[PDB]
Amino acid sequence: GTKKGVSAAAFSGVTAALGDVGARWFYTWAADPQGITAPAGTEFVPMIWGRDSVTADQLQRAKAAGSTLLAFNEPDLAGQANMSVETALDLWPQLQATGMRLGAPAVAYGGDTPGGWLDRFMSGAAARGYRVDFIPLHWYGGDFSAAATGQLQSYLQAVYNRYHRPIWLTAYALTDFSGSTPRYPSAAEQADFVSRSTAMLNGLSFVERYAWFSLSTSTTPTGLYTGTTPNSSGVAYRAAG
Ligand SMILES: OC[C@H]1O[C@@H](O[C@@H]2[C@@H](O)[C@H](O[C@@H]3[C@@H](O)[C@H](O[C@@H]4[C@@H](O)[C@H](O[C@@H]5[C@@H](O)[C@@H](O)O[C@H](CO)[C@H]5O)O[C@H](CO)[C@H]4O)O[C@H](CO)[C@H]3O)O[C@H](CO)[C@H]2O)[C@H](O)[C@@H](O)[C@@H]1O
Ligand SMILES: OC[C@H]1O[C@@H](O)[C@H](O)[C@@H](O)[C@@H]1O
Ligand SMILES: [Zn+2]
Repeated sequence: GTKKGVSAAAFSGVTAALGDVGARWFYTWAADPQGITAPAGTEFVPMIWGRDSVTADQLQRAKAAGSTLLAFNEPDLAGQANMSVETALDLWPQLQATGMRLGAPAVAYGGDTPGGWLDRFMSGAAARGYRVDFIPLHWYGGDFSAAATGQLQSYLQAVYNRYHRPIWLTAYALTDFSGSTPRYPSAAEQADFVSRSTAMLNGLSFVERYAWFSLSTSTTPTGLYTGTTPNSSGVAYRAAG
């Protein structure tokens, strides 16, 4: 029951949307809920987004707003946190000193690749005697068939096997980023994938939490809700255990 969550930004109705979709948890890519009121029984998870998020005020805000902390967002990408492994490791003791359950930085891709961003982070954390409690991952599928759920699962299993930490899926959907602009599935293809993916993730015992990207169509064409109205994907996510 506890696995299903979502990423969110504020809007009139965001609270009722979080409640109605059945999110057990959420995050906002920031250290606090960014003005959002959590529904009863929905846990806020803070994030230290990037290098310049590592301050006394952000770390205090994070420890006051929740119990679990997510570290930097896609440091492997020039358009996101855009950090070396050395920079992430050098900042790590400040996140560790909060005492909160701590998630690895969330890499865009290649989490299972030897010599990749995550492999070098995990290996330096182990050499320095650091704590990494769990690994959050991002996945966007470019094959829009019933085969997509098996492909996402191969990726989560590859990362779980290499590092032996509980997995969170903090951002996923069907999106093909290989072309000049993003390519999306049909509404019926996206709804079917929501249904098959959540059933797979619910039974996959080393996955602790997952978060569809994202709650609102004002954030992304893969959104579940327009204002407080769910689309067929929103309906399929609400029905997931
Ligand atoms: O120094 C590195 C860069 O720092 C910037 O300054 C920081 C500033 O950006 C940051 O603000 C937060 C936003 O970055 C954050 O943005 C969210 C995205 O990261 C997220 O990205 C997803 C991605 O995770 C993946 O899933 O793929 C998705 C599809 O492509 C992609 O969208 O998307 C969400 C939804 O749109 C974004 O909201 O949002 C936070 C909440 O609003 C912001 O707080 O804050 C830090 C300080 O805390 C700043 O340092 C500079 O501007 C850059 O120039 C630097 O290179
Ligand atoms: O642009 C390329 C895309 O790569 C994906 O795998 C990342 O998660 C996105 O943040 C990014 O937009
Ligand atoms: Zn250093």
